Amino acid sequence: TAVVQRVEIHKLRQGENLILGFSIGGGIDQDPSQNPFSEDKTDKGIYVTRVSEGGPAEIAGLQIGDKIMQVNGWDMTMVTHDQARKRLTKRSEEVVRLLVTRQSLQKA
Amino acid sequence: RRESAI
Ligand SMILES: [Cl-]
Ligand SMILES: [Cl-]
Ligand SMILES: [Zn+2]
Repeated sequence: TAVVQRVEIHKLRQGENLILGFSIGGGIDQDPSQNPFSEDKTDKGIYVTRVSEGGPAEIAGLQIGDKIMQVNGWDMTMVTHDQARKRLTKRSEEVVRLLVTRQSLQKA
Repeated sequence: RRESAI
């Protein structure tokens, strides 16, 4: 089935911006049916839709299709898009410790 | 579907 893993990403300080190098989709305030990475099309959780090449997230292990369970202690399963966006962009945290799950593959 | 680049 699906395996659970944790990814720790050190943000990239570009001038005055902090970059993680990935994109998200999902959230309770969004239509879960438009999600190709979730087995259950009702799942409105947060998912990684993009991972920039040579970015912090890619180097850290983040993979497209990964579902973000929690970020630095905060839960990410029952939040809105903006909420997840804010919890990943808190300027006071140079690092984000992600708890994610991904189709384990290796499941022939 | 909305999408945020971070
Ligand atoms: Cl990937
Ligand atoms: Cl954590
Ligand atoms: Zn760092």
